[PDB]
Amino acid sequence: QELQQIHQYIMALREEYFDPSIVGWTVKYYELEEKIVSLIKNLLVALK
Repeated sequence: QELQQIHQYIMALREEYFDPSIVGWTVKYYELEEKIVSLIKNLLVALK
């Protein structure tokens, strides 16, 4: 469960203190981050 909190914290920083040139370019990065977070969470679930 803590992985989602960490992922949300990381994603929010991209906009909290920065103003990226175009917003649409951030969402692709967020999707890739979600891919990786899903991988890690899948491993964690499989352990049990």
